[PDB]
Amino acid sequence: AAKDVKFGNDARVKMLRGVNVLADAVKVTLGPKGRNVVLDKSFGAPTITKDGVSVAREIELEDKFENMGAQMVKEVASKANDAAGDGTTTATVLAQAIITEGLKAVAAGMNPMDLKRGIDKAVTAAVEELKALSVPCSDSKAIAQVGTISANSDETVGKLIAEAMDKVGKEGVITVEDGTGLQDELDVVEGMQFDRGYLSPYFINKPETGAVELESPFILLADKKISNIREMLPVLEAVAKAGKPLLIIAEDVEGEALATLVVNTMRGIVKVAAVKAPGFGDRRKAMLQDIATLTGGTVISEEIGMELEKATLEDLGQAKRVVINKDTTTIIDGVGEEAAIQGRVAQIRQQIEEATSDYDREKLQERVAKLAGGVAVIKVGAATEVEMKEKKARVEAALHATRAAVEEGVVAGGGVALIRVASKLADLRGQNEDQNVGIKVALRAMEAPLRQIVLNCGEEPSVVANTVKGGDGNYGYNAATEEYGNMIDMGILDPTKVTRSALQYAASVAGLMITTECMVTDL
Amino acid sequence: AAKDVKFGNDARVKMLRGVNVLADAVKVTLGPKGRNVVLDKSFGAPTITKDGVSVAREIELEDKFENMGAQMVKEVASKANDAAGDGTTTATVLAQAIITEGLKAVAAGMNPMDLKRGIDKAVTAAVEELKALSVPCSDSKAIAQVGTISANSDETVGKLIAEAMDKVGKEGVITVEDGTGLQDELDVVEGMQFDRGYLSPYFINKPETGAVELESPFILLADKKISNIREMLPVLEAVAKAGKPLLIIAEDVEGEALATLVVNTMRGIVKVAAVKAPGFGDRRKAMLQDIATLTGGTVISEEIGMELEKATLEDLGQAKRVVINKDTTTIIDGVGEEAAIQGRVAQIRQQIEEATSDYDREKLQERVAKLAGGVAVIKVGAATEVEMKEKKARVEAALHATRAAVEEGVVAGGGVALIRVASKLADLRGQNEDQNVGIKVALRAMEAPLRQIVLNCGEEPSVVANTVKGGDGNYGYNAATEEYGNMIDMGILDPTKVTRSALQYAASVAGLMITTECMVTDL
Amino acid sequence: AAKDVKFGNDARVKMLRGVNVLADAVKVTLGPKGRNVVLDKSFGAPTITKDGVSVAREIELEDKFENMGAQMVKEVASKANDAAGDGTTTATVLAQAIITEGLKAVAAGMNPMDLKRGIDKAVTAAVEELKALSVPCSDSKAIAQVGTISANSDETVGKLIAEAMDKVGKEGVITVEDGTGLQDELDVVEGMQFDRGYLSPYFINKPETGAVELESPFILLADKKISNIREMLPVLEAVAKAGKPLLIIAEDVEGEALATLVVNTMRGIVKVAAVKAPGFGDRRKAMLQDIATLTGGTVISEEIGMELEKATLEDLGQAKRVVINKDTTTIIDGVGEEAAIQGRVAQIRQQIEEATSDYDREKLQERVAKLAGGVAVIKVGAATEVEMKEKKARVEAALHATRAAVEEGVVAGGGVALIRVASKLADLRGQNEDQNVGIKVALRAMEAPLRQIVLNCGEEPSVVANTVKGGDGNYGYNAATEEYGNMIDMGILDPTKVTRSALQYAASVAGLMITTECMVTDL
Ligand SMILES: Nc1ncnc2c1ncn2[C@@H]1O[C@H](COP(=O)(O)OP(=O)(O)OP(=O)(O)O)[C@@H](O)[C@H]1O
Ligand SMILES: Nc1ncnc2c1ncn2[C@@H]1O[C@H](COP(=O)(O)OP(=O)(O)OP(=O)(O)O)[C@@H](O)[C@H]1O
Ligand SMILES: Nc1ncnc2c1ncn2[C@@H]1O[C@H](COP(=O)(O)OP(=O)(O)OP(=O)(O)O)[C@@H](O)[C@H]1O
Ligand SMILES: [Mg+2]
Ligand SMILES: [Mg+2]
Ligand SMILES: [Mg+2]
Repeated sequence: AAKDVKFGNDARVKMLRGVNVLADAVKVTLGPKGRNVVLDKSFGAPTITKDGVSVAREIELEDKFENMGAQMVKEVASKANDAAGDGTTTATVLAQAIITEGLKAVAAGMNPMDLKRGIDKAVTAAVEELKALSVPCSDSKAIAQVGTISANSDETVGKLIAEAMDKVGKEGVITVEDGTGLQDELDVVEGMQFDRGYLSPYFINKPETGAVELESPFILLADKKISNIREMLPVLEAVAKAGKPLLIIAEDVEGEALATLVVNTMRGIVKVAAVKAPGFGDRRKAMLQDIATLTGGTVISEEIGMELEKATLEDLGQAKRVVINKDTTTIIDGVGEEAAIQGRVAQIRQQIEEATSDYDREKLQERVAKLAGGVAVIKVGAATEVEMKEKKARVEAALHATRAAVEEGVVAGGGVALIRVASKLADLRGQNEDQNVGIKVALRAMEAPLRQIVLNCGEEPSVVANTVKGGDGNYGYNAATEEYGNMIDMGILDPTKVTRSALQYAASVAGLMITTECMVTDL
Repeated sequence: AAKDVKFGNDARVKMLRGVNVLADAVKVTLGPKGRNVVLDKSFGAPTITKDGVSVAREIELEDKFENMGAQMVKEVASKANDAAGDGTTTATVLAQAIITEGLKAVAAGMNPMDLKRGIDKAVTAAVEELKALSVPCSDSKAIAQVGTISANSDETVGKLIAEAMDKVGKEGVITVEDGTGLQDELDVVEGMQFDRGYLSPYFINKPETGAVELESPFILLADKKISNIREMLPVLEAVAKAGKPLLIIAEDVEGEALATLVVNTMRGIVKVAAVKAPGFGDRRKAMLQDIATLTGGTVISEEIGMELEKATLEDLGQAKRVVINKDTTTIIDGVGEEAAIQGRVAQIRQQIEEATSDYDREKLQERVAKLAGGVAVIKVGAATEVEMKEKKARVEAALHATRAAVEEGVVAGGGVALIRVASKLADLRGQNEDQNVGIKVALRAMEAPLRQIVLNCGEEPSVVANTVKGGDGNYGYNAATEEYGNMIDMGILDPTKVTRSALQYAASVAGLMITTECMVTDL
Repeated sequence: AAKDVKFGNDARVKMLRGVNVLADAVKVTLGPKGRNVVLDKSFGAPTITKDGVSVAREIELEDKFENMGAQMVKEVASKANDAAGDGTTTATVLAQAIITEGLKAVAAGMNPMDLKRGIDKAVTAAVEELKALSVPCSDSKAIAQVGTISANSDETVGKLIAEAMDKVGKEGVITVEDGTGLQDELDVVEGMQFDRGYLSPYFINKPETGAVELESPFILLADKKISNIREMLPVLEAVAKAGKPLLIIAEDVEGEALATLVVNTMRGIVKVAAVKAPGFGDRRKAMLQDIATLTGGTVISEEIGMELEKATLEDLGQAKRVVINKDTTTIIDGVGEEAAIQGRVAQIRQQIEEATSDYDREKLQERVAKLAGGVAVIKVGAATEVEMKEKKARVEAALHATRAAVEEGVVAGGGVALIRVASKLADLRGQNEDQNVGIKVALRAMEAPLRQIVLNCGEEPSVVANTVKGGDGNYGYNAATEEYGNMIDMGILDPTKVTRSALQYAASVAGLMITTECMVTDL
């Protein structure tokens, strides 16, 4: 309907207020100092989680303007959250500080554009500093510590992550499942994971994550694309006798012919999934073969002249479960044959050696690696189901952060990096004063999140911040210790990527918020 | 729609108030001192039951926040209630005490996390103490006493439970049915019970319990899974002539093929149930045979080459009634053949002796035991139908508690164990003061429920509690006696499991409530 | 329903107020001095763009009268915006100034008709002056500057435009696509663009622009019109096996026979597009051949006697993507054959030389040119997706302005031309005093937008305007420099066309607004 539009400060104020409200809840929560949080639901019994984001997610502002402003922060934060895996709160915190200052500057009447530019400039500088500052991720002990941070003093999670990580290998993917029982179980599962997307979000399964899990999926592998129903049909007929959920692997499915018939014609009542076959060219075929062996199913190719129609259910392999995400599709455990799987690996392994070329070797080695590596599953036990879910969520978050952290390497946590960089940043000047102030603002913003932790401590963040700044090198405040020590030595490190990601997003949000002169809402 | 969100104390207060309201009603009811209770219904004539839970169930809070808070307690309590079979109220009572104190601490501004940790720590310690404290369940006389407790001075129920228990055997399952007449009837029913789930909750019958009872069920046993309709169909055709409700036993039914056709295609107007055949492997087959003999029906196997289609109704056995619960499925009474059943038992019995191996013996013995044991049914008479229903419900509750109690063993009732443990607990210290207070709080919480009983007595719980604490060993207050005596000697014992369960859940709830900074509701 | 009607000043005032509100937001935004702008949305997260228009678009007036008045300005402005590519704001600014003065005159009670006439007369004179004033567009360096203006100090955009422009050629069309990644990519794409409309807006694709883009379009070329389904059908059948989206090229499709069947009979679920074949006569055929070669598809003609029905999918070519706009339809990249395409070009090229006649040469040369030129695609990277979209939009706007600007040639920006012309204009007199005032008003209107920029600067526009007027030749104020210098030398030039377009439209609007005695609204 009609929209109410506000311009200038009035628009800004609404945004600011909204931002603060969201930020405030988030800020307190963030930091190990902050207590976890439970979220009430009108819908049903309250949801128990430990995420800054969740608080934000819950929080809605009645005021449209405020709400919208709040929303803006959240969306950006989530984006940072996804990439970083962590630091959702941090970005929010950073954004709020930046925005407020920026708004004040707007109040100043300085031209916000320069400020944004200055902020951006500052951010870039900070990023560079951070990168230099950052150091490679430390060993598993560090990993556990990294895990613990995501843990928020969940020792078990960190341990689990480290343990899972060790067995699987850092590179190897780790999957989390609900625990069978209170005791956690870590079982390596045989199977291969290949990075393939899900063709359509429609395929995407019930769960919020949107990764699709199939129970006892059936795997059909075809090198060939599945053009039309007719070729499909005789597969289907066997499938009808089946009815265990179907997963399909094809080089590609041409959307219209297959999908049009499938969607419109076919109810698709039986669960189906489609993924592109991994790799391309011979390698793709090889990968398919590897998959096929692991599945224990067989692959049909035109070259073979095997017909999909002809192929029965038996040809299709089965998996204990399959999980698919947009980035990647994995099979937790193909039934496979133990001998068969091993034999294939050896054969591939032999091939790897055989090939003179690195390229050939790499492909072969990659192929073997996938099968050999398998996938790792982690079960989280809990005293209660609710706890388990909560624990599981935390575990998952930790895992992603840990994985990201390791690759990125770790930087001192506590926003130490942020504060440290800022000091260097301060010297840098923007082109013009307006830019200069913005740059300063950004610096100020960085400082704030350190303070917030301190505030949670109840120690006066001013002293801490001042002290932190004074210390050269990696100097920081450990909340738990409440003692000054090297962050690295302490072993509490925040991932570089996460820190970087959050800062950039927050800056972006802040800049956007500052710029946005006007807001419009519905009446 | 839009949600109203509250944070901090404000959120807490709403929860607290809600908790109190629910708790208060429950607390008074709990304890033999408390009077039973009737629940009004707008729907229709009031419902008469004797459960603390029911009061809670009825109670809804108009305030969303309060209501939600209330809900949280209830849900946890119910969970405890299910496992313990009893102590629903106790958990609620415990939770309330813990929550209030925890909230106060929150008011204190101590970091609730430590408190929760302390509480958890305290709980763990208490649990250990309780376990040591607990003693094995006493004999039937004790059992009756246990029954009486569930009875809340329902002598008959305890007697019935004991009587039923004796005949059936404690291990043997006892089932309760509405009494034919005022006089209770205890009839042992021939039949076997095997622990199998119901495939789908959809199958789950009308009654609230969700156990499904079939009247004159027909039993089809197939070793083989029922893949598809077609094989099924000729069974069905016979069934059409039939129309007595069908129960199906199959090793498994593959969901999609059978279910998809069945659900979509088949109205399923005739009652149908499916259960997995008990056991696996040969034993499963053997079990099926045992079942088949008991049913008097025949089993069809691929190995036999008998066809389901071929099999007629006659092949299917009939049961007088079948009850299915998720944990287990039982047949109250297969028509069976008296001779046939006996013969099979003997044959199995011979087999048991025959097998050298323990394993073989165990399976065989288990098989015979099921048939031999049969199931026991208890009828509850009542002056009026309404009374009977009420009585029946009480009886059922008592039975579960008794069964749980016996296995667990009995500990002094009256919350004596709780108070006793607490004293020991007090010495234990948490890591930090905040934890310490939480630990103390938990201890305090334990004490409270003893007081509540005393309050019902009208005696000043302080003195009683003090006295109780002072006494070493099992020292407690018997409400009925209003005299001090050994709980064990008194023979009023609360099950260890129930006590433990309630405490843990309550603690969990309390901890959660404390933690939950914020609540959100719809507007 | 019933309408509320206002006449005379009352109607005018509502319009005026509405105009001002819209204008005010726009005016501030306009000019590099003005900050960009973000637009709030009730619908979802706010939209980030940099357009004066967008602000106007957002702005709606609650008052019907005001809103309607506001709408009038916007619609005209947009029209100017489309043609000019730029100067949307300028027109709005101009209109507002004119309207207010005109209204005042209406208040004066002078007969507005004369005023309108005077305004029109003034406009015409101004236009002539502008045209003389205008100079040809300068070289790429200028182009970049032109780009930067559209950029609003987006250096990259200007660079991209210049870079894209250089490679493609100014004449050559440049297309913008979202960047694959943060880094922009400029790839020339092989393909030909021919100016053909889309038969129906229905065809028009999802995007707001209404240009239709097909992914991997299939191209069917027929010289012949597609009369009816039947001939079509065998094409369709092949297509059914297909299902990649179809694009159709035909000399014409007779609407009723094809469309009636197609629309009604055919769901048209598969994407389809139709375009008229470029050119007419032999040239058209030749063009088709060129297209066909580029596509790699084949064309079917009656003369050939090839049947559409007979023709398979293979005959149809494929394009990586096709974009269609009403003015023109382009194929970004036909798969084509590299050799084939080249060969055809050579063949055509030979033909061009071969033909004695200029006419023949021109057609041939044009034909070759299209293939040879190909299309250029620009990718815009962004830190974030949102940014990219915003950047992309800006880029697109810049491109259109640049293209227009170059052809038109550049005139001094800053409204320098407008002010300059006005002085000359002032001498000119209208037929009658009422006309005279209107003429003056128009002159005044022209001056205003210069002032607005100055106002953004915060410099007093009076002095600047006076100074600007005083300077002969191209004299203007550079906001960025805040120094006086030649506009041309500065290199900040606004396109003649855009300036002219905006002025004319604004004048038209203003005249209309003045004339409109009465407004009617719904109640
Ligand atoms: N003992 C500690 N001393 C100093 N800072 C710590 C300590 N443990 C963790 N932190 C810091 O607390 C922050 C991590 O907490 P949290 O994960 O809540 O923040 P976040 O990642 O921004 O929020 P969210 O995880 O909800 O997105 C990091 O800056 C981390 O270094
Ligand atoms: N004569 C008695 N003296 C002392 N305490 C008693 C006596 N009889 C029963 N109790 C105690 O009263 C409590 C049992 O009552 P009740 O079953 O109402 O509590 P509850 O199990 O927590 O509530 P609900 O059964 O509604 O879940 C136990 O702690 C039990 O030991
Ligand atoms: N440094 C400068 N000095 C003087 N005027 C400038 C300078 N850079 C740009 N301008 C002027 O600002 C105006 C262009 O800004 P803008 O594109 O916002 O106006 P617009 O085209 O009317 O609005 P829109 O683009 O929203 O339709 C032109 O008159 C242009 O010459
Ligand atoms: Mg985090
Ligand atoms: Mg009880
Ligand atoms: Mg413009």
